[PDB]
Amino acid sequence: PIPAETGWDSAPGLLEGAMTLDLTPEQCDLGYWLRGVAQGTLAGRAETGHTDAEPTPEHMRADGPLRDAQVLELSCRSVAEAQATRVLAHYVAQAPDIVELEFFTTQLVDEARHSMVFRRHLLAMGVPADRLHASIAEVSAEYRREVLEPILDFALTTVRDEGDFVGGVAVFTIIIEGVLAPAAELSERKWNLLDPAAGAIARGAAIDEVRHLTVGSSVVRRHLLRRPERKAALLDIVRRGREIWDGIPDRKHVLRREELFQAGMREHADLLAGYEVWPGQPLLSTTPEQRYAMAEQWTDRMAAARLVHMGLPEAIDLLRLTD
Ligand SMILES: [Fe+3]
Ligand SMILES: [Fe+3]
Repeated sequence: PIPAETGWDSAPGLLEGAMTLDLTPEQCDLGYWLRGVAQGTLAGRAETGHTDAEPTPEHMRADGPLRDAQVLELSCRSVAEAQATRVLAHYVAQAPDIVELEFFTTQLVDEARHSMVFRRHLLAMGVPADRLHASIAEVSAEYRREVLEPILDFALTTVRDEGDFVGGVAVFTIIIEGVLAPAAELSERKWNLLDPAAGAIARGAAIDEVRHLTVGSSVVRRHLLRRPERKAALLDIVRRGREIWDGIPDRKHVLRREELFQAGMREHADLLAGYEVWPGQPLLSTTPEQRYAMAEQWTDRMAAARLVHMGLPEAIDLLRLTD
């Protein structure tokens, strides 16, 4: 009996699961993760995230804008997930008790796995093994400096330097993953047909992320119930997260890879045809600006549900993106 929310076929989508499920760290202990994720979600997918029935097509190995789009995105994601692993190590170190120790251990290994399958897809796309880590660093350097390091510094300052465990979980789950998971859902929808291996990689990570998002919400929710006087402190953390994001040139980087993806779609439009990136919307008929704005809309929709569940509805207006 593998749980329904971890099953490769039975698991909800990312936004769907994060907005509807209630998972607690108590429920998602290490035994749950070993049986349900390592032996469940990842059965037959341990080394690369995907099976042989889900190829890296030759058009993803051939030089061109579609490959350039995936190389840019997965170089950035692989670095982001590796740095997140290092930051999450402090959440394990300072976990208040065994229940959080176990859950954030599982999330730490999840993020390290995400980093691994993203970098291994770069190899499957013909990045030379002896150039892998240096090309990853070259391609992602501007993104790491301008986007990744500011938000992970915020999490690190909050958990390590200030010793605020639930404050740091609020940072990681509201300001980081809450903000970035909708682009991950969009990534899976964009790539499912053009790069089946990458679609399947994204799918497994999204199932993990349902758990990360719902459990992080539970941690914040339970803290706020036990210590209602801490609401003000949580809201100021959220306010500072918004200010940090406002100084980050996120749109510039997203549109860079969406313009590459757009030129790549042009070369494989026969394959896409009527494929819909979301209901009633063929992927071919979207622009970079339109996919960016839809990811922001998804961010707002998920944030309204999650912040309500956490008891921080006052944070919704602070974080609203669609203006
Ligand atoms: Fe991840
Ligand atoms: Fe995650």
